[PDB]
Amino acid sequence: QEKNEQELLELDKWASLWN
Amino acid sequence: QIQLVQSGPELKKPGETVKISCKASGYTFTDYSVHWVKQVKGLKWMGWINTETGEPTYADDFKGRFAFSLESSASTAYLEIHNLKNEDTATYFCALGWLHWGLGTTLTVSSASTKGPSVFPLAPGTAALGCLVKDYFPEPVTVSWNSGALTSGVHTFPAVLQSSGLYSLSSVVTVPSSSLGTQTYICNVNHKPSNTKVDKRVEP
Amino acid sequence: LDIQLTQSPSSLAMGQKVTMRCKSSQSLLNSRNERNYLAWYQQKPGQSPKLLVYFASIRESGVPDRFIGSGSGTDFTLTISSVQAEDLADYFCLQHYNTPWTFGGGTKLEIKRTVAAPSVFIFPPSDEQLKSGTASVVCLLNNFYPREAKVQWKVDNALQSGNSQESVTEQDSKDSTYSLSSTLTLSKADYEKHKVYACEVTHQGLSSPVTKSFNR
Repeated sequence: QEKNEQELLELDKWASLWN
Repeated sequence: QIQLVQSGPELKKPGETVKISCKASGYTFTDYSVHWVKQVKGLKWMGWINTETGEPTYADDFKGRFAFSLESSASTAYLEIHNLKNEDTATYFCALGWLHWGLGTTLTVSSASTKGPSVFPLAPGTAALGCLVKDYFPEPVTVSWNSGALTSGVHTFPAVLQSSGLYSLSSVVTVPSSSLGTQTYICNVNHKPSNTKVDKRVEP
Repeated sequence: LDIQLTQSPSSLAMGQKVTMRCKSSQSLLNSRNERNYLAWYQQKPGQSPKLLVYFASIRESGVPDRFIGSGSGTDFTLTISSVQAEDLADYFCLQHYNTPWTFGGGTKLEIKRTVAAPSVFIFPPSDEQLKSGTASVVCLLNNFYPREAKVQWKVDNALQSGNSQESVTEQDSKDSTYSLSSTLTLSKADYEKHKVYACEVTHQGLSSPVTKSFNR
């Protein structure tokens, strides 16, 4: 739940770093 | 768990070429862009390299003399600068986007040869005295007073790069006027790159 | 169409709460994921930048919670709830919304103390350096606060420009003051064409300019 939100945040983080 | 290890300090002459490396670990190297930033006194973004395709992208002020390259199998990125100029003097960082910056590689580009400093006295309630440490290359110089015994009110200034292309700095200290006759004041200057050491007694 | 970031203040002086701001010339909000593409970094001399806060308001893991980023669109702030001695550093914002990436001008965190006037000394060139054909005159401004200061060189009362270099120390470990040297360099040939040498200091702790001088 808040775990989804934290996982999401990491996925957004790394997505922003992708080639 | 992310680390970016960069190559060591560079000392080059105008016209030469330097190659700086950035070794990445703790992540999938070919998935994330590597960026390069120049810091002289603010920060200047140089561009980025696509770690998937190998394609480099250069900021406007960094077009002709700069090359971004990779050894993907080695998880390493490279910055190559050709026809080096004095103003290329700076710290260069690679970065994993905004997430994590390398430790940086300092580059100094100069035509100057290694040279020991000349050391002059800054004579003589409170009195000020000091040592002028003039015309040396490259950095760094270190100064103490009375072999480390005197540190109160000692200010040793950051070096300036002079018009001549040589560095200069001063180290100063404030003492009572009363002690000038009786106390001994000696600045110990060390310029290791030339193995120059000087002890300069400073007198009223 | 390079995005501009204006960071303020350029410096602030603290165990209280401090605030620095970053204003973007264009929104950094990504409609797609609703994140703001702005990060805050700390950097200490000789060291590399350290990420404090990303996506405007997310603290990076392990970063002390006294650090708080907030804001959206074009307006962003970094707050340090309670300044510690380890937090004395430069701080800057970075926008990574569009290339080229751009940075704020930085904010330096120093220690606040009372106003202290500088003591002023002028140093003639030593006889030994004159032997070698160049003269360096030194003006010291010792133990002042705050850092802002103005120095002017006057030779035979003529105002000197372009021929001096200044250098300044970091905040003193003991008394939180600053010192500053200004060095006037000229040929012994130009040196020996003139007689009176003065440097004029302007500082908040001084009700009016202080001049120190000497003549050959």
